[PDB]
Amino acid sequence: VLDLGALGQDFAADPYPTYARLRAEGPAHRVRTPEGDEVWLVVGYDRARAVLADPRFSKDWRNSTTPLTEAEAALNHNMLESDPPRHTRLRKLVAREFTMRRVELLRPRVQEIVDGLVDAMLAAPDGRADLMESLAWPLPITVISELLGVPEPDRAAFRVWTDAFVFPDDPAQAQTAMAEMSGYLSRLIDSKRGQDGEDLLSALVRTSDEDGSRLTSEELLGMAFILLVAGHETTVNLIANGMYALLSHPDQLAALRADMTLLDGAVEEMLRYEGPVESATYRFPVEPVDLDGTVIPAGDTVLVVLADAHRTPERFPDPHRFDIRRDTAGHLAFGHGIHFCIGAPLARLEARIAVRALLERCPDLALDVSPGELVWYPNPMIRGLKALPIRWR
Ligand code: HEM
Ligand SMILES: CC[C@H]1OC(=O)[C@H](C)[C@@H](O[C@H]2O[C@@H](C)C[C@@H](N(C)C)[C@@H]2O)[C@@H](C)C[C@H](C)C(=O)/C=C/[C@H]1C
Repeated sequence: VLDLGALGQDFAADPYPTYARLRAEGPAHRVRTPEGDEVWLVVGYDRARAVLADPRFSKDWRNSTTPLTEAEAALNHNMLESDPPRHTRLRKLVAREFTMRRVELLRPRVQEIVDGLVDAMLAAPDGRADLMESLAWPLPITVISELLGVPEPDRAAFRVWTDAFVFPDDPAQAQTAMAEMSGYLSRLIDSKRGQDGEDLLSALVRTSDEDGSRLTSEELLGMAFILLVAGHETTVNLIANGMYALLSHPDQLAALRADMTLLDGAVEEMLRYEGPVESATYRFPVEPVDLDGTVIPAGDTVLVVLADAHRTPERFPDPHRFDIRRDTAGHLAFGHGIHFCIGAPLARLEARIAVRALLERCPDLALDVSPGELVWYPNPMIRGLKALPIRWR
């Protein structure tokens, strides 16, 4: 059992050599997370993509031998932690809200949010700012809160709970945040009842109240929860990891500046090169699964290392090169299979507008620290920075 916690911040800042060393030995490996959990790692692009869509690897915790606390189980009835037919039923309820054509209707508002955030950032007299606090945090939480009807005075506490899910000071802090967020979301759901709101949460409340078999009260809470959480840390870190990739590769930043039509491909390579999802969410084999002689027993926890899949040289030649013109087709930053990210059009819209605004409105935009001075969070599932100091003229 490889102890990942004994590797320190070096593994948090640069986990790729560790994953690559494992991939040379095999596709499946028993590890111990820095937090102390014994899980399986699936490495290698071909194996990673296959396991993500393999129905033998369930996402329902009824198939897991890991126990859930009361706070964890209260938020567990969501589409990401379900199999068919429950997953099919839950995703159908909101699939129309997140299509490309429906998300495109949010472009004027997303552009307005980015414009105002860049306005306040450019007001700095020294021309310096933390891109995390100035743009990477507020943009996604503002977009998803307006969509789901989360009032502004409640959004600050929502980020604190999210922070406790990724980098808790102690395991009890993560449990308290889950219990507090569940209590808040239930109160928020109750506040929509009978108010004739037209936000997404108001519509879900009416759907659940009209037919509890189509959306139970537990699944109503789980739906609000997963829609608000699954896209927060990921979108925040895509903007930050992507801008870090651009600013730490000046040749690519200048190429994008000279030809802004490469914007969409650059964002795709940001997902490929430094995607926010280091490893996919929990998967449990319903039966023993043989992966090239390595048998993963039923009920064990399996983490698909998307970060290693994106550095497999047979799939992405010269994998450690950040190339905004690279053929990025087939990356797993949004997953693969029935659980493929429902928010991918919205995430791409937010990232594309944010990156374009920073390049067009920050003359001589630059990383205000050395790459070695940046600090990465030690979470096996999320790849994200503590801060992104930047400067401009
Ligand atoms: C940078 C942006 C994003 C990235 C990299 C990302 C990544 C992912 C990945 C990898 C999965 C599948 C996880 C697995 O199979 O274990 C997923 C699923 C999901 N994502 Fe995202 N996501 C992003 C943005 C968003 C946003 C903004 C929302 C909210 C509207 C969202 C909502 C969801 C939901 C609800 C699922 C579960 C889908 C299902 O199980 O069918 N995501 N995402
Ligand atoms: C796009 C998927 C995001 O993943 C999540 O939202 C996962 C499911 C959630 O994972 C875990 O959160 C813990 C607080 C409890 C845990 N469970 C085992 C009791 C649950 O599965 C995130 C909230 C946690 C990670 C750190 C995260 O923020 C990642 C977000 C996306 C990858």
